[PDB]
Amino acid sequence: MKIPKRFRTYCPFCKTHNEVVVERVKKGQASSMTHIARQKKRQEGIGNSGKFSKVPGGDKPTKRIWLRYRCTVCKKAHQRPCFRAKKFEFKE
Amino acid sequence: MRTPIVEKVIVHMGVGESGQHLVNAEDILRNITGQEVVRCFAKRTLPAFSIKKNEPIGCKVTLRGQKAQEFLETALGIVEKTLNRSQFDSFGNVSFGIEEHTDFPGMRYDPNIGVFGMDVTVVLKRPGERICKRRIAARKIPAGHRVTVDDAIAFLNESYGVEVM
Amino acid sequence: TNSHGEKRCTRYKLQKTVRERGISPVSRAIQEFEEGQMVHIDIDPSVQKGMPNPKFQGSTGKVIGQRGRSYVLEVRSGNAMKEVFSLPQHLKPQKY
Amino acid sequence: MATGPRYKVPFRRRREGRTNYHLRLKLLLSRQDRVVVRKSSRNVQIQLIAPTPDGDITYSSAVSNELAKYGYTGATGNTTAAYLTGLLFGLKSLQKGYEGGILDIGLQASSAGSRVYAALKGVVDSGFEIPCSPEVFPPDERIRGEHIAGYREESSDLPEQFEATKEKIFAEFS
Amino acid sequence: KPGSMYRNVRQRSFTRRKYMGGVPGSQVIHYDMGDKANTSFPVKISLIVEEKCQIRHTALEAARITANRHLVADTGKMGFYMKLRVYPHEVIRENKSGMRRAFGKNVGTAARVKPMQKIFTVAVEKQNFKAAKEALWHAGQKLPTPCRIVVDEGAELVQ
RNA sequence: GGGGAUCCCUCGCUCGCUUGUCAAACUCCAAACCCCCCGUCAUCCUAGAAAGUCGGAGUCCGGACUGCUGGGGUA
RNA sequence: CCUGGGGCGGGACGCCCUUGAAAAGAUAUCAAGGGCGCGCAAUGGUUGACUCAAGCGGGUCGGAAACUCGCUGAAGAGUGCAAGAGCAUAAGUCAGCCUGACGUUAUUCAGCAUAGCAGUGGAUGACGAGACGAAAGUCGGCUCUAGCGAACUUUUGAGCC
RNA sequence: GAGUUUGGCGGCCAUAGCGGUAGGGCAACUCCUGUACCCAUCCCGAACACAGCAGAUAAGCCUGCCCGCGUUCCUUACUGUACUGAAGUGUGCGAGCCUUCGGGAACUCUGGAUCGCUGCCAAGCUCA
Repeated sequence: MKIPKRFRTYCPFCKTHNEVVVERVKKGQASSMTHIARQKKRQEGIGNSGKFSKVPGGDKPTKRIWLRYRCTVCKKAHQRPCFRAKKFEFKE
Repeated sequence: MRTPIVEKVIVHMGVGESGQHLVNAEDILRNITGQEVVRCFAKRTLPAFSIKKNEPIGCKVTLRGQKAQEFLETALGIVEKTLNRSQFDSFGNVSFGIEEHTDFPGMRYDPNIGVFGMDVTVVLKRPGERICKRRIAARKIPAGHRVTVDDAIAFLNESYGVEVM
Repeated sequence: TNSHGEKRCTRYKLQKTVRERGISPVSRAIQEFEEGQMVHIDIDPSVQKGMPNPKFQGSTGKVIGQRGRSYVLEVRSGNAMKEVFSLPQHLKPQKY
Repeated sequence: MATGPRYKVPFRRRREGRTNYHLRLKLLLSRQDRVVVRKSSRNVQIQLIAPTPDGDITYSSAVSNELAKYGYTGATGNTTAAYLTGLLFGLKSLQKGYEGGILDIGLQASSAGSRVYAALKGVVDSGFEIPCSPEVFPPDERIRGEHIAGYREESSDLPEQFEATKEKIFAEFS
Repeated sequence: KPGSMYRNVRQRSFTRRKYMGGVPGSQVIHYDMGDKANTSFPVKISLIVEEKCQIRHTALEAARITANRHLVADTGKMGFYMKLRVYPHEVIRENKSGMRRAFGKNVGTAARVKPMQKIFTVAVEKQNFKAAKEALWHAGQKLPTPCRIVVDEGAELVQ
């Protein structure tokens, strides 16, 4: 399915309907300095590592389309609950 | 007030295929009618004509008033003011087909254009059929206020003198 | 297997009689009820909004308040008291 | 067309083609009185109507035939007559006590500059509060009756008699 | 497969063939026998079952065959009119592992008849009443229910 | 549309008026039970109605008769 | 794990509709019919204007295969996809303008008859902003009921601690 | 002040629908006449809209009638039948069915009616 790249909607921050550009959200790299990373490094030793030797699970048949809406006026972005589609495109 | 007046006269050209031939047909129909024509759209794709759903196929124009009267006089001229009984509908309407748009003065045959035929149908109503056409209080006309075939033929004889064989 | 949707077993519960299908009489949608009045719940299937659960179809509720267009009703269901929200299109005053 | 027991016949007013029940429901959801404006070919008519379980009830009613007493001799079925009838209805309802309502045109087409909107502007200018947007009003020249410049020299007196009837009706209801 | 299997009525009806699959076609071909056009037969007897039962299409066909043979032999080819009133509408199914998923497969059709319901009606003239009665008794011998013949018209014509 | 050049004529389905039959998953109809609410009588109730709070559990192998043609099943 | 022993087969192991189910509600089985793990910036919102399926008659090698005219036509169509329900001056078709397929938040349902998860219906709530429309209104997606997931962890957004 | 005609908004939503027949418009409505204008046609002043001198009740509308299909209600027969609540040391090899007390159809049939009733307002009128 297609969603427009830019459309007029409500900005929660400036509290008005302005034009907003839609951007697909890319998952970031997990920090190596997080508390879970430090706990993993601390619990690594000889033997089973507990939950840190878990293999990542499976996948749902379709993933949600992670979208982020940036107000064109205040340049702040908000992200809303998103739909779930096999094929996603931007209308231009 | 029971004169079967002419409600409208419709001229339709069923080309059957869109494009430059359709444009030429609509232009010649506009020339011969003196009024903008409208493109008829197919409703079911069919490989016979290879057309798809909602594709322009033909054209038609509706004429009301003295324009319709004059064009009807012309078309009755091309049919030599002749129209047989079987042409008539069960309710006073007629239609007949012609082939040579060159029969209407003011337009010239073109080798590229060819010759396109068309059907003209005049609908004979009675003075007061607005009851079913208006928006507020729109009731269907009773069966005793419609127009019969012999009433329509008598009207045609007494109005344009179109004998029915 | 059998589902647990709201519209479970509603084939005849949410039917209209043959000669009342279509737009319902609009007088039933602008009727006002007083506090403590007893009203029947007779769901109109054509009004797809404001409709209580069909389990309360045929029950008499007591009007305890209003939440805009809709009325709040105290309705007995077995041994519990339920607060049911209903537009007046599905409601009907009890006659004494 | 009752074919049998399974056939469904519409409501009587819909069968007569005099009411839109979807519009009627939308207007009754206001819980405000309806300023019902209906126009015939020869005159225009305005009513103030409230719903009852037994039927509709009318509080106030002005017709174009009432302008003759105030001194109108033009056609009752045009813009000037519609505006005068609207002003008379609004002033009369203000006299009676009702001062609010929502415009109800029924099946009438919504066209800018219509006699319905001339009556609406008359009701508004009578002080009868009613929500609206000015862009649907007729031009003031043809509310005064500038259409008399078209074919009729007899109707060339429409603006002056318009003003005279307006002042007389204001005197009557003020 | 004895008729005692699908004989007692213990269940709801099973007739909506669009929600089932693959019903074998009925063995009964004709339902009107003898002289179909004439209606001015004075005597008119019928066979009524006296129990609530289900009659299979094969039993119906056997009774029809025996009655038709007897009538054609006695009264002639067009000396009678015979009407089989009931159609096999119920679908008979069978459980063909054991009792897990025991809902059966459709094996035939049957007519679910009520007490005092007419099964066959035979119209004949005055002199053929005993032959029709004897043939209809033979037909009733093939049905899975006790039966009785009743005179519908021509009671005063017989006695 | 099935059968042996003027489609020279034979005719199954399809659509109606009558006969004969049907339906869990059909309904133009339509009970008896039953359910909510109102009043009434009746019974209980200040020797404490309805409601609320708290303490202690057992129990989640059941079975039978009489009906529901209960469902499934040849039973 | 369920399972007319277990196994093989299958999933009646999550969600939604009809029947079973005995005209309130509830109601089991490896009971019957089944369906869903989606699609759609339009196939969505609103306003205006229209009315569909299918027959009958008229119209040119435009054939009983097109398009058009007239009559009948409460729906026999369409409404994205199971089933059921709803809808005709429309909840359908076309066209104009649009993005309410909006941020936050309270109740109660009936949300799962529920004491009890995530989550959903609300839609009539409220706050703040809008689209269409004379206004009334309608819009918290697609006419209603399926299309989905705790804790921990990571990543992303706004501002704070 | 009571009633009639017409118009507007409605309620119940066929007892109102579909069909046939005969009458009317002084006012009202309507059909009807045009397209300077406001507004409009995927083309068409057909519609909508505006402005309206005539003609016309042939239509819409109204009144009377018609049982013709549809609907609703009543009546007789079916019939206290079908079905069913409670109870039963009544009964059947059995699937089942029976008696009593209490409720009680549907269809069809005999004969009728039903071709709407009705609320508010306004305007013309008909008054003691």
